[PDB]
Amino acid sequence: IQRTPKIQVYSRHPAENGKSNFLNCYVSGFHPSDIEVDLLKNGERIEKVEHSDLSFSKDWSFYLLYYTEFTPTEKDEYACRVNHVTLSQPKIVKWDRDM
Amino acid sequence: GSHSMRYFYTAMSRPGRGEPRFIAVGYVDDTQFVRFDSDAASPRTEPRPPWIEQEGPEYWDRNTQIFKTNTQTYRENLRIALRYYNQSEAGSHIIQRMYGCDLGPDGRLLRGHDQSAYDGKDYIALNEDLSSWTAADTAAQITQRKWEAARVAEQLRAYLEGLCVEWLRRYLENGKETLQRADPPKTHVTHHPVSDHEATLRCWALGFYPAEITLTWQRDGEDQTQDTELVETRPAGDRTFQKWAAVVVPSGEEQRYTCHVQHEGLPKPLTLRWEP
Amino acid sequence: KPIVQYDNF
Repeated sequence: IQRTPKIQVYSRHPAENGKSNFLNCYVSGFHPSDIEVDLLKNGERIEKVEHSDLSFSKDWSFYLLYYTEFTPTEKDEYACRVNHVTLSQPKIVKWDRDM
Repeated sequence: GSHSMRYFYTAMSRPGRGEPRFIAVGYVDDTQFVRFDSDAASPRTEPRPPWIEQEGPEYWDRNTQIFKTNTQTYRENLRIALRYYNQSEAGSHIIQRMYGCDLGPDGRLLRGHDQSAYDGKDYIALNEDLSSWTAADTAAQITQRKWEAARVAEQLRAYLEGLCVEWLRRYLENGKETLQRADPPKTHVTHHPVSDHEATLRCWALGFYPAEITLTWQRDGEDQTQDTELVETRPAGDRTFQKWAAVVVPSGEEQRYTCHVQHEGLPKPLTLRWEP
Repeated sequence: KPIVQYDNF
Protein backbone atom coordinates (compact mmCIF):
# COMPACT_ATOMS: atom_id res chain seq x y z
CA ILE A 1 0.00 0.00 0.00
CA GLN A 2 0.94 3.69 -0.18
CA ARG A 3 -0.07 6.33 2.34
CA THR A 4 0.59 10.04 2.06
CA PRO A 5 2.41 11.85 4.85
CA LYS A 6 0.57 14.16 7.22
CA ILE A 7 2.72 17.19 8.11
CA GLN A 8 2.88 19.44 11.16
CA VAL A 9 5.36 22.30 11.68
CA TYR A 10 5.45 23.92 15.13
CA SER A 11 7.89 24.92 17.88
CA ARG A 12 8.77 23.09 21.11
CA HIS A 13 7.73 26.09 23.21
CA PRO A 14 5.33 29.00 22.44
CA ALA A 15 7.07 31.50 20.14
CA GLU A 16 8.76 34.60 21.62
CA ASN A 17 10.74 36.76 19.12
CA GLY A 18 14.47 36.75 19.84
CA LYS A 19 14.30 33.76 22.21
CA SER A 20 15.72 30.27 21.54
CA ASN A 21 13.42 27.38 20.79
CA PHE A 22 13.21 24.31 18.49
CA LEU A 23 11.53 24.13 15.08
CA ASN A 24 9.77 20.76 14.75
CA CYS A 25 8.55 19.03 11.61
CA TYR A 26 6.48 15.92 12.40
CA VAL A 27 5.59 13.64 9.50
CA SER A 28 3.27 10.69 10.14
CA GLY A 29 0.82 8.27 8.52
CA PHE A 30 3.06 7.38 5.63
CA HIS A 31 4.07 4.17 3.88
CA PRO A 32 6.56 3.15 2.51
CA SER A 33 9.38 4.42 4.72
CA ASP A 34 11.60 6.45 2.41
CA ILE A 35 10.96 10.15 2.80
CA GLU A 36 12.87 13.39 2.31
CA VAL A 37 12.35 16.13 4.85
CA ASP A 38 13.99 19.58 4.86
CA LEU A 39 13.66 22.46 7.28
CA LEU A 40 13.80 25.85 5.49
CA LYS A 41 14.74 29.37 6.69
CA ASN A 42 13.73 31.93 4.07
CA GLY A 43 13.76 29.29 1.34
CA GLU A 44 17.19 27.84 2.09
CA ARG A 45 18.00 24.43 3.58
CA ILE A 46 19.01 24.45 7.25
CA GLU A 47 22.24 22.51 7.79
CA LYS A 48 21.92 21.03 11.32
CA VAL A 49 18.70 19.06 11.51
CA GLU A 50 18.26 15.94 13.61
CA HIS A 51 15.54 13.32 13.49
CA SER A 52 14.04 10.56 15.63
CA ASP A 53 14.52 6.84 14.93
CA LEU A 54 12.05 5.30 12.52
CA SER A 55 8.96 3.84 14.21
CA PHE A 56 5.34 3.08 13.33
CA SER A 57 1.74 3.30 14.65
CA LYS A 58 -0.70 0.42 15.19
CA ASP A 59 -2.01 0.84 11.61
CA TRP A 60 1.58 0.24 10.34
CA SER A 61 2.18 3.76 9.09
CA PHE A 62 5.52 5.42 9.94
CA TYR A 63 6.31 8.66 11.68
CA LEU A 64 9.40 10.76 12.18
CA LEU A 65 10.28 13.98 13.97
CA TYR A 66 12.80 16.33 12.33
CA TYR A 67 13.94 19.23 14.47
CA THR A 68 16.52 21.98 14.68
CA GLU A 69 17.42 24.66 17.20
CA PHE A 70 16.22 28.15 16.17
CA THR A 71 15.54 31.74 17.32
CA PRO A 72 12.30 33.18 15.89
CA THR A 73 12.06 36.86 14.76
CA GLU A 74 9.31 38.70 12.85
CA LYS A 75 11.23 39.04 9.57
CA ASP A 76 12.44 35.41 9.16
CA GLU A 77 10.17 32.74 7.64
CA TYR A 78 10.38 28.96 8.29
CA ALA A 79 8.92 25.92 6.51
CA CYS A 80 9.13 22.17 6.16
CA ARG A 81 9.59 20.53 2.74
CA VAL A 82 8.64 16.88 2.38
CA ASN A 83 9.02 14.56 -0.55
CA HIS A 84 7.60 11.05 -0.72
CA VAL A 85 6.77 8.63 -3.56
CA THR A 86 3.01 9.38 -3.11
CA LEU A 87 3.59 13.08 -3.84
CA SER A 88 3.67 14.33 -7.47
CA GLN A 89 5.71 17.28 -6.21
CA PRO A 90 7.34 18.18 -2.84
CA LYS A 91 4.85 19.54 -0.30
CA ILE A 92 5.82 22.67 1.62
CA VAL A 93 4.15 23.76 4.86
CA LYS A 94 5.06 27.15 6.31
CA TRP A 95 5.42 27.67 10.07
CA ASP A 96 2.56 29.65 11.65
CA ARG A 97 3.17 30.40 15.32
CA ASP A 98 -0.58 30.00 16.07
CA MET A 99 -0.72 26.29 15.17
CA GLY B 1 -3.37 -1.17 30.54
CA SER B 2 -1.50 1.11 32.96
CA HIS B 3 1.98 0.32 31.39
CA SER B 4 3.34 -1.53 28.35
CA MET B 5 6.55 -2.65 26.64
CA ARG B 6 6.72 -2.78 22.86
CA TYR B 7 9.43 -3.67 20.32
CA PHE B 8 9.00 -2.47 16.69
CA TYR B 9 10.95 -4.26 13.90
CA THR B 10 11.17 -2.91 10.35
CA ALA B 11 13.09 -4.76 7.57
CA MET B 12 13.33 -3.09 4.11
CA SER B 13 14.74 -4.52 0.88
CA ARG B 14 16.40 -2.15 -1.61
CA PRO B 15 17.55 -4.03 -4.72
CA GLY B 16 20.73 -2.64 -6.26
CA ARG B 17 21.63 -0.87 -3.00
CA GLY B 18 22.90 -3.59 -0.70
CA GLU B 19 21.28 -6.05 1.63
CA PRO B 20 17.94 -5.36 3.32
CA ARG B 21 18.08 -2.84 6.14
CA PHE B 22 16.84 -3.93 9.64
CA ILE B 23 15.83 -1.41 12.31
CA ALA B 24 14.57 -2.31 15.79
CA VAL B 25 13.24 0.18 18.43
CA GLY B 26 11.93 -0.47 21.95
CA TYR B 27 9.41 1.55 24.01
CA VAL B 28 8.04 1.50 27.53
CA ASP B 29 4.74 3.41 27.13
CA ASP B 30 5.57 6.53 25.09
CA THR B 31 9.29 6.49 25.86
CA GLN B 32 11.84 4.99 23.42
CA PHE B 33 14.69 3.26 25.26
CA VAL B 34 16.76 1.29 22.69
CA ARG B 35 17.67 1.40 19.02
CA PHE B 36 19.41 -0.85 16.53
CA ASP B 37 20.12 -0.16 12.87
CA SER B 38 22.03 -2.59 10.66
CA ASP B 39 23.14 0.40 8.53
CA ALA B 40 25.08 2.00 11.35
CA ALA B 41 28.87 1.85 10.83
CA SER B 42 29.64 -0.85 13.46
CA PRO B 43 26.01 -1.80 14.42
CA ARG B 44 25.41 -2.00 18.16
CA THR B 45 22.23 -1.58 20.13
CA GLU B 46 22.21 1.91 21.69
CA PRO B 47 20.53 3.44 24.77
CA ARG B 48 17.93 6.15 24.17
CA PRO B 49 16.86 7.18 27.79
CA PRO B 50 19.09 7.54 30.90
CA TRP B 51 17.58 4.75 33.00
CA ILE B 52 18.64 1.96 30.59
CA GLU B 53 22.31 3.01 30.67
CA GLN B 54 22.74 1.49 34.11
CA GLU B 55 22.47 -1.92 32.43
CA GLY B 56 25.78 -3.76 32.24
CA PRO B 57 28.02 -4.71 29.28
CA GLU B 58 26.38 -8.17 28.95
CA TYR B 59 22.90 -6.66 28.48
CA TRP B 60 24.23 -4.67 25.50
CA ASP B 61 26.06 -7.64 23.99
CA ARG B 62 23.05 -9.93 24.38
CA ASN B 63 20.79 -7.32 22.81
CA THR B 64 23.19 -6.85 19.89
CA GLN B 65 23.39 -10.58 19.05
CA ILE B 66 19.60 -10.84 19.09
CA PHE B 67 19.19 -7.91 16.66
CA LYS B 68 22.10 -9.17 14.46
CA THR B 69 20.42 -12.59 14.28
CA ASN B 70 17.10 -10.83 13.47
CA THR B 71 18.74 -8.99 10.58
CA GLN B 72 19.60 -12.32 9.01
CA THR B 73 16.18 -13.82 9.75
CA TYR B 74 14.24 -10.93 8.22
CA ARG B 75 16.42 -10.99 5.12
CA GLU B 76 15.35 -14.62 4.65
CA ASN B 77 11.71 -13.64 5.31
CA LEU B 78 11.70 -10.95 2.63
CA ARG B 79 12.92 -13.56 0.12
CA ILE B 80 10.27 -16.06 1.24
CA ALA B 81 7.53 -13.41 0.99
CA LEU B 82 8.41 -12.82 -2.69
CA ARG B 83 7.68 -16.45 -3.53
CA TYR B 84 4.39 -16.40 -1.55
CA TYR B 85 3.20 -13.45 -3.52
CA ASN B 86 4.81 -14.29 -6.92
CA GLN B 87 6.79 -11.06 -6.88
CA SER B 88 10.05 -10.20 -8.69
CA GLU B 89 13.35 -9.48 -7.02
CA ALA B 90 13.29 -6.01 -8.58
CA GLY B 91 10.93 -4.32 -6.16
CA SER B 92 11.39 -2.89 -2.69
CA HIS B 93 9.33 -4.48 0.12
CA ILE B 94 8.87 -4.05 3.88
CA ILE B 95 8.06 -6.44 6.74
CA GLN B 96 7.08 -4.89 10.08
CA ARG B 97 6.58 -6.63 13.41
CA MET B 98 5.20 -5.25 16.67
CA TYR B 99 5.12 -7.33 19.85
CA GLY B 100 5.04 -6.80 23.62
CA CYS B 101 3.12 -6.96 26.87
CA ASP B 102 0.62 -4.80 28.72
CA LEU B 103 0.77 -4.71 32.52
CA GLY B 104 -2.47 -4.16 34.35
CA PRO B 105 -2.81 -2.11 37.63
CA ASP B 106 -1.84 -5.13 39.78
CA GLY B 107 1.50 -5.73 38.02
CA ARG B 108 0.56 -8.90 36.12
CA LEU B 109 0.08 -9.57 32.41
CA LEU B 110 -3.08 -7.81 31.18
CA ARG B 111 -2.58 -8.98 27.59
CA GLY B 112 0.12 -9.97 25.10
CA HIS B 113 0.73 -8.97 21.48
CA ASP B 114 2.56 -10.11 18.42
CA GLN B 115 1.64 -8.96 14.88
CA SER B 116 3.40 -8.88 11.51
CA ALA B 117 2.70 -7.01 8.33
CA TYR B 118 3.90 -7.16 4.75
CA ASP B 119 3.96 -4.00 2.63
CA GLY B 120 1.75 -2.22 5.14
CA LYS B 121 -0.92 -4.91 5.28
CA ASP B 122 -1.70 -7.29 8.10
CA TYR B 123 -0.06 -10.64 7.52
CA ILE B 124 -0.33 -12.76 10.66
CA ALA B 125 -1.23 -11.98 14.31
CA LEU B 126 -1.10 -13.91 17.60
CA ASN B 127 -4.59 -14.13 19.17
CA GLU B 128 -5.30 -12.86 22.67
CA ASP B 129 -5.25 -16.46 23.96
CA LEU B 130 -1.57 -16.56 23.09
CA SER B 131 -2.17 -19.99 21.54
CA SER B 132 -3.64 -19.46 18.10
CA TRP B 133 -3.17 -17.25 15.02
CA THR B 134 -5.12 -15.15 12.57
CA ALA B 135 -3.63 -15.22 9.03
CA ALA B 136 -4.80 -12.48 6.67
CA ASP B 137 -4.57 -14.39 3.38
CA THR B 138 -3.58 -17.72 1.79
CA ALA B 139 0.11 -16.78 1.95
CA ALA B 140 0.05 -16.10 5.69
CA GLN B 141 -1.86 -19.38 6.06
CA ILE B 142 1.34 -21.15 5.02
CA THR B 143 3.35 -19.31 7.67
CA GLN B 144 0.58 -20.19 10.14
CA ARG B 145 0.74 -23.93 9.50
CA LYS B 146 4.51 -23.74 9.78
CA TRP B 147 4.25 -21.91 13.13
CA GLU B 148 1.65 -24.33 14.47
CA ALA B 149 3.98 -27.23 13.54
CA ALA B 150 7.03 -25.65 15.24
CA ARG B 151 4.91 -24.70 18.25
CA VAL B 152 5.76 -20.99 18.03
CA ALA B 153 2.80 -19.59 20.03
CA GLU B 154 4.06 -21.54 23.06
CA GLN B 155 7.46 -19.80 22.87
CA LEU B 156 5.78 -16.42 22.61
CA ARG B 157 3.41 -17.20 25.47
CA ALA B 158 6.35 -18.12 27.75
CA TYR B 159 8.04 -14.84 26.84
CA LEU B 160 5.00 -12.61 27.16
CA GLU B 161 3.90 -14.05 30.51
CA GLY B 162 7.42 -14.25 31.92
CA LEU B 163 10.49 -12.32 30.74
CA CYS B 164 8.51 -9.50 29.10
CA VAL B 165 6.69 -8.81 32.38
CA GLU B 166 9.85 -9.18 34.59
CA TRP B 167 11.88 -6.84 32.43
CA LEU B 168 9.03 -4.28 32.07
CA ARG B 169 8.73 -4.22 35.90
CA ARG B 170 12.51 -3.77 36.22
CA TYR B 171 12.59 -0.88 33.70
CA LEU B 172 9.69 0.79 35.59
CA GLU B 173 11.60 0.61 38.87
CA ASN B 174 14.87 1.84 37.29
CA GLY B 175 13.15 4.69 35.44
CA LYS B 176 10.44 5.58 37.98
CA GLU B 177 11.28 9.30 38.16
CA THR B 178 10.09 9.65 34.56
CA LEU B 179 8.26 6.47 33.62
CA GLN B 180 5.86 6.70 36.55
CA ARG B 181 5.53 10.48 36.52
CA ALA B 182 2.69 12.10 34.60
CA ASP B 183 3.33 15.71 33.49
CA PRO B 184 -0.01 17.56 33.32
CA PRO B 185 -0.80 19.77 30.32
CA LYS B 186 -0.25 23.53 30.43
CA THR B 187 -3.45 24.83 28.87
CA HIS B 188 -4.60 28.16 27.38
CA VAL B 189 -7.12 29.40 24.79
CA THR B 190 -6.45 31.70 21.82
CA HIS B 191 -8.81 33.85 19.69
CA HIS B 192 -8.33 34.49 15.96
CA PRO B 193 -10.95 36.47 14.03
CA VAL B 194 -11.68 35.04 10.57
CA SER B 195 -14.15 37.76 9.54
CA ASP B 196 -16.60 40.13 11.20
CA HIS B 197 -19.02 37.32 11.86
CA GLU B 198 -16.79 34.51 13.07
CA ALA B 199 -13.77 33.85 15.26
CA THR B 200 -11.65 30.75 15.79
CA LEU B 201 -11.19 29.55 19.36
CA ARG B 202 -8.17 27.31 19.90
CA CYS B 203 -7.71 25.19 22.99
CA TRP B 204 -4.04 24.28 23.56
CA ALA B 205 -2.53 21.47 25.67
CA LEU B 206 1.29 21.54 25.90
CA GLY B 207 3.93 19.73 27.93
CA PHE B 208 2.07 16.58 28.86
CA TYR B 209 3.23 13.03 29.36
CA PRO B 210 1.95 10.48 28.60
CA ALA B 211 0.47 11.10 25.15
CA GLU B 212 -3.11 10.03 26.01
CA ILE B 213 -5.31 13.17 26.44
CA THR B 214 -8.87 14.30 25.69
CA LEU B 215 -9.76 17.78 24.45
CA THR B 216 -13.44 18.67 23.88
CA TRP B 217 -15.18 21.90 22.96
CA GLN B 218 -18.66 22.44 24.34
CA ARG B 219 -21.43 24.84 23.37
CA ASP B 220 -23.85 25.28 26.30
CA GLY B 221 -22.57 21.95 27.57
CA GLU B 222 -23.07 20.10 24.25
CA ASP B 223 -20.07 18.29 22.69
CA GLN B 224 -19.18 19.98 19.38
CA THR B 225 -17.56 16.86 17.93
CA GLN B 226 -18.82 17.68 14.41
CA ASP B 227 -17.35 21.20 14.27
CA THR B 228 -14.13 20.71 16.20
CA GLU B 229 -10.88 20.52 14.29
CA LEU B 230 -8.29 18.47 16.15
CA VAL B 231 -4.67 17.95 15.30
CA GLU B 232 -3.01 14.57 15.84
CA THR B 233 -1.10 14.53 19.16
CA ARG B 234 2.52 15.52 18.34
CA PRO B 235 5.85 15.24 20.15
CA ALA B 236 7.56 18.40 21.52
CA GLY B 237 11.02 16.87 21.33
CA ASP B 238 11.71 16.88 25.08
CA ARG B 239 9.67 13.75 25.90
CA THR B 240 6.39 15.68 26.17
CA PHE B 241 3.50 16.09 23.73
CA GLN B 242 1.17 18.80 22.40
CA LYS B 243 -2.34 18.98 20.96
CA TRP B 244 -5.00 21.59 20.23
CA ALA B 245 -8.71 21.58 19.34
CA ALA B 246 -10.32 24.50 17.54
CA VAL B 247 -13.84 25.65 16.82
CA VAL B 248 -15.18 28.53 14.67
CA VAL B 249 -17.80 30.45 16.60
CA PRO B 250 -20.07 33.49 15.98
CA SER B 251 -18.50 36.80 17.07
CA GLY B 252 -19.54 37.73 20.57
CA GLU B 253 -20.68 34.22 21.61
CA GLU B 254 -17.25 33.02 22.74
CA GLN B 255 -18.38 32.75 26.40
CA ARG B 256 -20.96 30.02 25.53
CA TYR B 257 -18.11 27.66 24.57
CA THR B 258 -15.93 25.68 26.96
CA CYS B 259 -12.88 23.56 26.45
CA HIS B 260 -12.65 20.38 28.48
CA VAL B 261 -9.24 18.83 29.11
CA GLN B 262 -8.75 15.30 30.56
CA HIS B 263 -5.33 13.89 31.44
CA GLU B 264 -4.07 11.54 34.18
CA GLY B 265 -1.64 14.20 35.38
CA LEU B 266 -4.60 16.39 36.39
CA PRO B 267 -6.36 15.89 39.81
CA LYS B 268 -9.74 16.60 38.15
CA PRO B 269 -10.86 17.67 34.62
CA LEU B 270 -10.13 21.27 33.49
CA THR B 271 -12.75 23.57 32.00
CA LEU B 272 -11.47 26.57 30.06
CA ARG B 273 -13.25 29.57 28.60
CA TRP B 274 -11.69 32.49 26.76
CA GLU B 275 -10.86 35.36 29.14
CA PRO B 276 -10.56 38.66 27.16
CA LYS C 1 14.74 -7.18 26.70
CA PRO C 2 13.60 -8.47 23.28
CA ILE C 3 12.50 -12.07 22.67
CA VAL C 4 15.01 -14.80 21.74
CA GLN C 5 12.89 -16.46 19.03
CA TYR C 6 13.59 -16.40 15.31
CA ASP C 7 11.14 -18.10 12.99
CA ASN C 8 10.79 -17.88 9.24
CA PHE C 9 7.71 -17.01 7.28
